[PDB]
Amino acid sequence: MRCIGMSNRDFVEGVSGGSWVDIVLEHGSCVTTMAKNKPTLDFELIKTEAKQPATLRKYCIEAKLTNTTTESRCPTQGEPSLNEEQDKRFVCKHSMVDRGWGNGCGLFGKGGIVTCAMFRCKKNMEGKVVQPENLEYTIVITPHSGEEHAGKHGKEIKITPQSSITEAELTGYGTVTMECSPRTLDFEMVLLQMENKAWLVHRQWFLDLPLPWLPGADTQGSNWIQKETLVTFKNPHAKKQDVVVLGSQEGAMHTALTGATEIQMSSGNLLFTGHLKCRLRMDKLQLKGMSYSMCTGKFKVVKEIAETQHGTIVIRVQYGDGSPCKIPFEIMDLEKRHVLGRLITVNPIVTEKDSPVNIEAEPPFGDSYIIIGVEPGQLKLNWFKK
Repeated sequence: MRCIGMSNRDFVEGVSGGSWVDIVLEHGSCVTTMAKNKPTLDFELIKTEAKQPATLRKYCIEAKLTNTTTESRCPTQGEPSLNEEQDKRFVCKHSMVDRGWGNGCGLFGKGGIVTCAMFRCKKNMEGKVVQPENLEYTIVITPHSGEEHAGKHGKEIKITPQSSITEAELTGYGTVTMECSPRTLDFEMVLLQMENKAWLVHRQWFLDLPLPWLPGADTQGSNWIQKETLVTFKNPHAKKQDVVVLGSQEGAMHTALTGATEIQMSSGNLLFTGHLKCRLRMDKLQLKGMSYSMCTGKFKVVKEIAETQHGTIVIRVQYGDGSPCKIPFEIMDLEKRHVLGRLITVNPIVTEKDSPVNIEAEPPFGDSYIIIGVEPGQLKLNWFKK
């Protein structure tokens, strides 16, 4: 039903036997395939996500400062130093400040001063690089049977442009074999993540951001590069100097990303709307239910016959005199002389007594008789397709 209710639906059929059939899969669309003596199948590409893409750079957007320490020397005695100036967790600056008798020096003149503060990142963002490969497309292959629910999921399969040809098993019908190509999606770009919300941004812009950062392959999260971007050193004094950190930049960032394509995501994974080209073979598929009896009984059209968006109809029917059986469906002319139209639901069958068995069929254009059932009450339903 899902595919019948979709506006974007392609009907594909193989012009050969045992041959490959090509189909194009898109998000929000579905493809229905058919073949002589083979079940009709529905294909849909539902998910396209990058799994664990390489982290390029972590940017700190909010930090705190602690243990600020100052050291300074008198004019003439060289550049002062602090050992924490060797500790990668600190931000430091070297400057010159006036000195003299008033603050412990013999000479009046400029002296060397140095100040360091431990830098602690409190909130960061990270940009990742999505490789075309390692992208994972989810495709659902549903048997077009018409059976009911309200336990019958189509087979779900996940593939990668690097995975080999897939052999999907469809309970009851065999297996279907298919291969796909991510046939034209770009990735010199980058995906920025600001706390579970992501964006697609151009490179060299991400790399130019004036914020403290760390090479992607880090785990310490301490040795930030260019911390001065979030730190300001006030003018020094003879023996002390103040250091203040800018406020969070989450906001400056947000109202800075407006415009760039926003990217959905979940469970840490990024999601995209992919495009696939696939080829499938049905030589290993077969009809579920062949070798049954031809229902010899009655059906009551459950409700109003429905018209789909694809020149087809969906007739609900429920047995009646018999085994879980094949159904006699047949669309003929007003005279019941020749067969017209065709079934999209193939080898339609009943599993239970009082089990609405939906059936999608394609009536020819104009007038036709929809003959459901056999000789007690073969169900002649008139139909006009405009």
